[PDB]
Amino acid sequence: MSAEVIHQVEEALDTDEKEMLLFLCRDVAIDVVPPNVRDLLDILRERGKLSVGDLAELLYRVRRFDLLKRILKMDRKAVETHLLRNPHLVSDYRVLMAEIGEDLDKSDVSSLIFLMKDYMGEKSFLDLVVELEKLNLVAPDQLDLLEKCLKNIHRIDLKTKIQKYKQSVQ
Amino acid sequence: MSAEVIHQVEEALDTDEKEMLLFLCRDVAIDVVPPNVRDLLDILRERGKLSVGDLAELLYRVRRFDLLKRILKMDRKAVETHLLRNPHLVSDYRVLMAEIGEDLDKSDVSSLIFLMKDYMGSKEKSFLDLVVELEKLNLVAPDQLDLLEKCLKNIHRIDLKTKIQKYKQSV
Amino acid sequence: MSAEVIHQVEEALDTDEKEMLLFLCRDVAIDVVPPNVRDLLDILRERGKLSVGDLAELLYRVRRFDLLKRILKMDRKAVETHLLRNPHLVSDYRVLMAEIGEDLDKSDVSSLIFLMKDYMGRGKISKEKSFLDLVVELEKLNLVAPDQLDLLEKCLKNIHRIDLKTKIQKYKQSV
Amino acid sequence: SAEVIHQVEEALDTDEKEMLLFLCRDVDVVPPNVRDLLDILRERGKLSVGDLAELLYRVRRFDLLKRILKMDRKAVETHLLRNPHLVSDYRVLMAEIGEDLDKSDVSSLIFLMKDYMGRGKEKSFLDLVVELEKLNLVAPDQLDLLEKCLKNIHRIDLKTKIQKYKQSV
Amino acid sequence: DFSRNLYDIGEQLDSEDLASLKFLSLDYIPQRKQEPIKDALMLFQRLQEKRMLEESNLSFLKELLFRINRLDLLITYLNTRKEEMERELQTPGRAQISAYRVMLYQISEEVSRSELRSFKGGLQEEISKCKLDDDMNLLDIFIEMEKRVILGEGKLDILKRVCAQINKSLLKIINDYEEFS
Amino acid sequence: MDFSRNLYDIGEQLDSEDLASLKFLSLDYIPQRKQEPIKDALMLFQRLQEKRMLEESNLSFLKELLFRINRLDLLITYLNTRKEEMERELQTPGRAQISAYRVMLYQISEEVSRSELRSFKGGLQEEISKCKLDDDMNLLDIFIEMEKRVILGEGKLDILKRVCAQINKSLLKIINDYEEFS
Amino acid sequence: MDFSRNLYDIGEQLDSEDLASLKFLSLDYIPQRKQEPIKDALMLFQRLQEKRMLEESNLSFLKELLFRINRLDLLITYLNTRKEEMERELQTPGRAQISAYRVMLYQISEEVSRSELRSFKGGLQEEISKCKLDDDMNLLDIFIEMEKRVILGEGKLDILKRVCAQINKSLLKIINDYEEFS
Amino acid sequence: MDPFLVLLHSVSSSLSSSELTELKFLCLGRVGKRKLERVQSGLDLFSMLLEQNDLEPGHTELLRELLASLRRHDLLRRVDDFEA
Amino acid sequence: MDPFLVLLHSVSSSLSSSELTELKFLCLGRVGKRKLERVQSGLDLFSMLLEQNDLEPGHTELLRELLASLRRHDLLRRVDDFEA
Amino acid sequence: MDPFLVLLHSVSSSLSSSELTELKFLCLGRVGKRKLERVQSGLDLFSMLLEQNDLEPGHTELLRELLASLRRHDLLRRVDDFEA
Repeated sequence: MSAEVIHQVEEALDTDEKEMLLFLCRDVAIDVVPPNVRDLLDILRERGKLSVGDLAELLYRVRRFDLLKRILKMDRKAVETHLLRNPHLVSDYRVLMAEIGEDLDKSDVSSLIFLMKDYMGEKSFLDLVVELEKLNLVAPDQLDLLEKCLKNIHRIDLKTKIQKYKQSVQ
Repeated sequence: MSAEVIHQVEEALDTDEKEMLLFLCRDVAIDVVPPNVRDLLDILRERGKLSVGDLAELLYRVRRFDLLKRILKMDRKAVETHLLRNPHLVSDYRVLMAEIGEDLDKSDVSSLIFLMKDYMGSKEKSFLDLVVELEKLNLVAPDQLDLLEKCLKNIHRIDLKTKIQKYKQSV
Repeated sequence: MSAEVIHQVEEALDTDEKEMLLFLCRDVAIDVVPPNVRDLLDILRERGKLSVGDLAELLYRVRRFDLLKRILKMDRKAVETHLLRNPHLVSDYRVLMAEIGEDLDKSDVSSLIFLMKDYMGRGKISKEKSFLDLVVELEKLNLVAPDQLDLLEKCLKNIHRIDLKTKIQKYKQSV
Repeated sequence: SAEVIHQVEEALDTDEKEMLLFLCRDVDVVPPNVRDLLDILRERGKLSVGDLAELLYRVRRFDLLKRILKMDRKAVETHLLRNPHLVSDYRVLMAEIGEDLDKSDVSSLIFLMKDYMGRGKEKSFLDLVVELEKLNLVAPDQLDLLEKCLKNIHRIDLKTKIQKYKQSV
Repeated sequence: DFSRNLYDIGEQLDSEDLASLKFLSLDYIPQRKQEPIKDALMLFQRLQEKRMLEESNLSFLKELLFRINRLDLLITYLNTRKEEMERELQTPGRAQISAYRVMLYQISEEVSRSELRSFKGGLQEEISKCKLDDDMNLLDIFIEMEKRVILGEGKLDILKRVCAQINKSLLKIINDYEEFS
Repeated sequence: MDFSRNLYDIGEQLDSEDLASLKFLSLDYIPQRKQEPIKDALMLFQRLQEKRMLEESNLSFLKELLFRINRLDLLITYLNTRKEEMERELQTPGRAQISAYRVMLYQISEEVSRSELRSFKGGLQEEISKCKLDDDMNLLDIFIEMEKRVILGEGKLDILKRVCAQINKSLLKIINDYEEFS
Repeated sequence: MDFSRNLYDIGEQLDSEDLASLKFLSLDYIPQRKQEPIKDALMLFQRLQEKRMLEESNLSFLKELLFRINRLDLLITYLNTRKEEMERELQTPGRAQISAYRVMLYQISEEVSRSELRSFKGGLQEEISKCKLDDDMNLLDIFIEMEKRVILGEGKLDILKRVCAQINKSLLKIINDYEEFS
Repeated sequence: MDPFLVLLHSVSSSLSSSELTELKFLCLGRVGKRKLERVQSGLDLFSMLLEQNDLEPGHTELLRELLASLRRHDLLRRVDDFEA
Repeated sequence: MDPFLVLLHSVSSSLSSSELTELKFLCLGRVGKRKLERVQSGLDLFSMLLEQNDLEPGHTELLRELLASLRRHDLLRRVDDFEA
Repeated sequence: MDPFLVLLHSVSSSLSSSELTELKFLCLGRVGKRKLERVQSGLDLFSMLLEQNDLEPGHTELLRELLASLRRHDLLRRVDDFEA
């Protein structure tokens, strides 16, 4: 709504939170890719897509309820009801990717990198996902290359999440 | 009453106490998140909130009395009287959390995080980091202490529950 | 003199005596805290407070007389005369603390930290400690001082070790 | 055979790039990008598949030799005997020595060499040979200072390697 | 179909086996690149770099797994038997690992903790007190001896004398290795 | 009702020896690399939770594990299961998630005293010769070591029988009872 | 400072057997896992302090423990309590923080001879099945092992009655007195 | 106290095997059989009895009462001289 | 090679198990029970008593008093010959 | 020197545990208690003594009198024959 609110929001976040938000806003940033999160917020504001509900949605998707209550004077229930009523800006596929990436270990992601380096030509799971998307191998409609890869590393728990998402969308 | 005592304070304190100092000063600097201690002290000095009494109180909270006797040339009784008369900067909540985190050994924080994994998402993860993370989700606040008290009571640590209840009785 | 002798001394000391040397050198270099022996020796050399006599005195205090002959080509008589004719590099309080800490085994530091659990923290002493670390912790809390030793003497008497109490009495009578 | 340079350089590592730059230091501002070397060698006419193969064999990346240049170790070894003058053997010896020191050894070496060197800092062994060359004391003919400093940290096999190289030429 | 098998093989190697393989691969892996290695996957990738371990060529990994006396991985994943491995290693032209490393590793196996302390207590003249540390493994002592060119292929006098001072059994291994060589 | 609280209470009743026994029994479903840093029951419970073998809805594996180490107290204090129910459940084929080989080896380990242990260790030198002669090696560790060198396996039980017949006879009875299945 | 000195001096006068008896008497208030590292009375005192049952102004549990193991000189020397003063306090209901079951088991343990211990092992070996045939284990370990396998429960006492009747008679007298108490 | 301990040692030094067995049978009521099982000398029995506070330096009537069963008046006179 | 230390060693080398048990009981007043539990030879007991400063080379009345109870005249003779 | 070191190792390799703790007590004054606490073998104690250069090939009388106090004349004879 105002420049100082978004400036405070950008100042109060963390580098990992900034990177996660930048990845999560990839779908809406197809036309222009802001290198900085402040640039992304400015672009969203200039296009009118940065609203109170939208900002609440992004802040809720990064689990920062303290900033939600301290700035927007809103709680979890209100933003959840807004999500239920108002349409979601970002597809739940990105939310699933972020949730999966939040749980993998550094050794696990290194093993995943070693396994998947055959197809492709330090790196976090989000970097691997975006690089794979650049190579057009995993898409919001195809997830076998991820389900099988996750099952191969003996982390069968996230296969349940992937299949639950796949069943839910259809 | 100069600008070089700050550098000596930075030099003397090790990183283990510097983390506790950062946590204690976290609440007052509600809009800035400095990575180091020197920049935080500079920010406090520029804001004008930092003073000789404030620095003495901060160094007394960290329990480094030799610095008070050496740099500020002040005793513990004088600073205690100053605290009794001059209202304190850091709230009792932060020092209570620091005291709670001091007595929890490495074998209990793992049990606590295993218990609390259902509410959130031998690696060195101190209790201060865990309480900061819990504060991020708006679960532990100076008004809401039910979760921490219940968790401490459920892992066979009752004196800390007594401390929490005493703090609640104080207010 | 050069850095080669400092390196040779550094590589000839095990991890046990490194802590002893660090505790002994706290008085001389109090502005900053060095992590390892090499950094401490480099700082004292750069500041000019380190010389052949200082290193000889430190090696005499750490009770490693063989290294004096092997490296510095000096005997115990030379360092004794140097100490006699020159001011002490380390206060006698530090060497007294080191002497006390030499005679306390692992079965007594537990008793000490149990008796003095009220003054200091509980999670700090969970990790394996030695008497030197306990002295450092007490000195941080301004409980033990070069001119104040009643509490430590009483604590040593409580664990039924009369000889160390007599040693404290002797040192206090000396000053 | 012209745009494969990007493919070759994209499959390398940071320390590998540093070693490559040290090797190419024999041939001005140091170009972080290999394209300057490409242009210089193409203008000189020295650029060839054989030179790139020899460089890759020196940096021990045989997988890229087979994948990109479609050649094995035997082919590049045979081509080496044709004219092994792309890089001086002094550089090869220095790189081989630098590949045999861990973090503790390089830290001890820099601490020892700080005696008469100005306070310039985290760096590797290959980042100190350049400093000594700037001071111009490690000559390809005389290496007395390097051997004296290396003997103090108790590494005698490398001293024997230095002696063998010196007596060979 | 191939990388998954390598990952499976690398998921059943503990720290001790990793250290043993790291020591066994000293000639083909320089010391500097060895420090970052913290798991079997990194070592496998590094060996893949030097083109001595590919999908088609698996001899080096086979004999490396056979050397540390772990035949379970040989029979289960790599699908080979002990007898044919012995027959292949009998040929002098198919042993990538030199007999020096094998002999030193066997000596390391044959030494218990008390004999390890006996070794550590009889070489103060050679190795610095700092480098001993009273917790280093025997292989670290051997590589430290190799660094100071005290224990070479042609220089086995000090090892032989410390063996004769400590244990008679190790002398049997040393002298049969010498007789074979 | 708190699943995590129940798991923590179950894990607080297990000492180092029972932890080692639990680690050995479930060796099939967790590789040795992931099994090195396990120092308390909480880490093992988390590792089992990763592979979808232990959760709030499905407890069919924890009950079996607690039954096999004869810790029947926890089966009734926390999980509220009597011995007869577990016996009937294990009697029905297809619900035994642990092969009879591991439980047979564990029973042989339990049925050996200290003198029998040292006699077994001394007699083991016939075939595998000797790796290191420290007596600190428990029977489970020795069994794992022998399994690594394909000395002892599912179809290879001759060495175990040969060594056991020199010491006791009830072990032969256990081995024959196991062989009766085949 | 006085309280810490008193606790340390009390702990300095307890040998290994008394430490084992104290450890057994307080299984309810100390979990199995936290009890293994205990090697001296000081760690037990610290653990009791953590549970907030042994405080500067709350010394009832220490008096009860020192009275149960029949050490009265320590009671009169430091805590300044006589036998009758503690007996009157313990007689009234509601102030007993130790279950009558545990004290009954300990009283049975004190009144068993070595030959009676061997016969006790022989009598009930049908259930343990030679797992604990070693004769170096005292009666308390046997009782703990029987408690693990839900044989000797609070409401399940038939095995104990049968074995004690087979061995002697006074043990049955103590068991009957305990039953009459309930 | 030191005189009490030295007196107790002196009186325990003159005991015999039959006297020890008789004293054990007499004192079987106080303590359990296990506590009285491995005792091999009167000194060990006195050390055991010092725990139950029944034998104290202030009052030693139980000691003389126990010794009276052995018809050893010399020990009674010795302890009487001690307590004097 | 202190004369007092070697004398204490020689004295402790000539004791027996029963004498050691009697000495352990005798010194129960000063040394605690837990410390006395782990002793196995008189050398350890003498070393432990050296801490409380009651037994020192300057004054050796405690050793003479202890040896008087054991009625070992040879060891007392050695003790008094050491002083001269 | 190396012959001195091998002689020291050989003489340390033939000491019993009782003789080991006997030697540990016998050198109480020279070496602090903490260092003696972690000594497990005679060779380690010999190295600890050599650290203070009181024991060396140039002056080995201390080891001679130590072995004499140990009542092991064979080891003393071997040590005397070493320099011959």
